[PDB]
Amino acid sequence: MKRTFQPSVIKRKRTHGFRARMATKKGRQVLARRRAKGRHRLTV
Amino acid sequence: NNARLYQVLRGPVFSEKSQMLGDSLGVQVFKIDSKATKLEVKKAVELMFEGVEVLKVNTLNVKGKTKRFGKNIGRRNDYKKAYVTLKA
Amino acid sequence: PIVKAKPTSPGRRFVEKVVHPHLYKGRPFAALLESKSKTGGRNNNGRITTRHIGGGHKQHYRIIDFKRTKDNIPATVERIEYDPNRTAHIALLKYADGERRYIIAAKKQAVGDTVMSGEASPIRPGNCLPLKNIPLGTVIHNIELKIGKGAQMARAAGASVQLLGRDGIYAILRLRSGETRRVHVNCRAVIGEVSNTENNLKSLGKAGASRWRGIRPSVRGVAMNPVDHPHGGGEGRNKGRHPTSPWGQKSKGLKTRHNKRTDSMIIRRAKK
RNA sequence: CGGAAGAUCAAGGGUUCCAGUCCAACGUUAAUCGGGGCUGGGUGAGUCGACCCCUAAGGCGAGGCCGAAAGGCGUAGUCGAUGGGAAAUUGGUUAAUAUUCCAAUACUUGUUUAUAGUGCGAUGGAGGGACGGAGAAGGUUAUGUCAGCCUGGCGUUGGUUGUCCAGGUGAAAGGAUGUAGGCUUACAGUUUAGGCAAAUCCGGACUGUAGGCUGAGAUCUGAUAGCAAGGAAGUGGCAAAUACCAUGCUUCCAGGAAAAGCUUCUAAGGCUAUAAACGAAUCGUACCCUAAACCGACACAGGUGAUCAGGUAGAGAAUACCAAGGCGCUUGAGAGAACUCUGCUGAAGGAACUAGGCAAAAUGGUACCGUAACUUCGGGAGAAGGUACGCUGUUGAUGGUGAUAGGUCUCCUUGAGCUUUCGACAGUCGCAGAUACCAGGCUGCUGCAACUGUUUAUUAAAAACACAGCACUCUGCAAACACGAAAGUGGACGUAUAGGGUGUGAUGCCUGCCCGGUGCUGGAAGGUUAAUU
Repeated sequence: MKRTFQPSVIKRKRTHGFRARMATKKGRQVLARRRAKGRHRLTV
Repeated sequence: NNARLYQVLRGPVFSEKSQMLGDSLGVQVFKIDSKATKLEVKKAVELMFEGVEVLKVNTLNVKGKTKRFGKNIGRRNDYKKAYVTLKA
Repeated sequence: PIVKAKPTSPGRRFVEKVVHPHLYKGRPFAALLESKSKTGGRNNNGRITTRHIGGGHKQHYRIIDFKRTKDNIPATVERIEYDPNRTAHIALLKYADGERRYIIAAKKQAVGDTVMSGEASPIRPGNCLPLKNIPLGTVIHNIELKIGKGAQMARAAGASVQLLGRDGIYAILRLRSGETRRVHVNCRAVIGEVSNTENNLKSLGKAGASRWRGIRPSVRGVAMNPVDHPHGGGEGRNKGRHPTSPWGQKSKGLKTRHNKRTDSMIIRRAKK
């Protein structure tokens, strides 16, 4: 049957990407948290 | 400038497609700089192989293959190659 | 007038359509047109603030000249058109200088006759006059409330207002709501009753016809659960409470009028 | 298998593509094989797509508004495709790319130079772009089929040099042309309460004078292309799309994007023809894509948008069998117990089964005849129920196309060949002719809900919800009401024939009594009554 993921690159980069994170104060806190944990993947 | 055309051509391509094209249509296949345009390839070839005139440049980017080694997953460089047709 | 559909289908058995053979069959005057996209009854917060709004046909906005300030330049009625944005018909006006406008078509307004705006204008359907140059007792529509703002009251299909009298700088009007009100005598009104008087005589016939107009279905409060509506709950059918809105506001007589600044402009209301 | 299990994409993936090599692990078995390991290779564009120009919803938003802070909103603008905007087709070629390479023949749009003429210029004005549902009659082509022609064949078994058999064989875009259709008065002059200024442009008002635009297709050219056995053919009939004419036409109401490119006009302050030479960057292009490569933990019976659409039957994109093409679904070998699953047949009986005809069996097509209660006059209804149906010969009528003649993409008459649709008569075979696949079971009484619809994704599809219709009530516009802290919004660029809330729920006949209680509405004489003082 139809499953939950249903990928789309435009939608992925527009809802989770680097610019979408950087465009809000809370997304920048997401990025700061990821950098402090040391993740090799910042954003989708 | 002239110090940019020296770095445009990175090396000839030695393969069966290359050899067939050189034998049949007299076209040269080069590995070129990843940021090089068709006009710079024209100028570079005509500059560095004196006495030849370029007819057409066809270029393409080819992605590098993901080749593992030991416990790692690496990948080869991307690169750009040009097909250069010459006035015979 | 009204025409009944033959009961060829159960969805056609109760269709009573308003039919006007004299309305323009062509397209509206494109210069007086604007794009207009649906809201779904959602505001700038994206929340539904007006329920039961959704879908329907695409429609352009026709720019209606509610103000009528091209005074003392006669206009001829080029055509009478259907307007998807309102219940009334709209008359395309062609002024002596060639400028075209849309106005609300009066009931007794046809193609070819000339309308006038200003103070020295005949008392004929379609003419726009300040309320002080309008004799008492004539039927008017498109009433201004502020001077120069444009017509606000009596604009729907079949609308009419009775000009009862004058008590100084105010004109006394009887509205279709049964409310006697005063309006500044320098405000304007248009002579005649608004066209399409058999609007409320029509019958949609089926649910799809209501959907075509952008009206989504309406779920009764007693058909819900108590977490949704004050009327929700109950084993079987039950009301249990005084009627209220989904926000707890009584719906059976409770008056909801706050405006203390406009209170002195209202003479009285009718009790039936 | 073949409206795919074939082919082209998009999305998504990312090398899975091709070759060589290897078989440990992976592959539900083995594997010499592989979408596995390893090593090489492979994606070529002015015309395809993106980028680019333009904008929709919706974002962000100099200033501005609002808000303890954080922030929220919003104007000018600036982004944002799923939409608008320039242009190529046939053939060949690789192991793997091809509208990209090669060949042939095209097209679009620029820069520079030169020759002439010469008022050019916009983010602004006006045009244009530019648009809905349904339906119908045509004209076509793609395509098919037969023929013609070319090349081979004389058949393991009666016959097969013929009215025989098989295979092959039809070049596009473009340029001319201007057809079937569709639309449609044209010009000149004067003047101007308009198009925010201006206008020679549009709009308006006056006066005389009397085929054009678009357009499928066919035709000509393109065109001595390419294509097999080793050097061949290559043009006629008929049928025919859901594609094209057609963004047409006709109708209807629920009344049908925007902006730019483009054509014109001017405002503040180069352009038009002729060519000649020279350009058209960058990014994608492999491969899967009804899937073993995407989403489902798997090489998972699920899901995944669009495009193409051969033959014989057939109404058909159903169905059956085939073509092109692609596959045999990654354990096999036996045996032929019980029992389980999936099917087929069944004496006599025929619902006795069971909670219940659940399941099964049965019906099933076309034409014609015939068809009850009741009804809102539409229906019910395909009610019910009957008859015919294959093939062969003869024969009547008839639609289309139209060679040949008689009187220039033309018209009129005759009409060969091909083809369509209805009959009649006579015969003939079988148990059976709608012979397979395919393909309504029907009826009587009664409860409920008017009906089409919607719903508990994953045990409930209903009598539940919705519904058109009805009523009550609120709401005079900065409306009531809703979101929000507010600014700002929706309601609505609506205006009481409107909008909100509530109940009820087509329609027919209708809807009695009670205002004590609790609400709601009106009133204020009296009693009580806050901060405050």
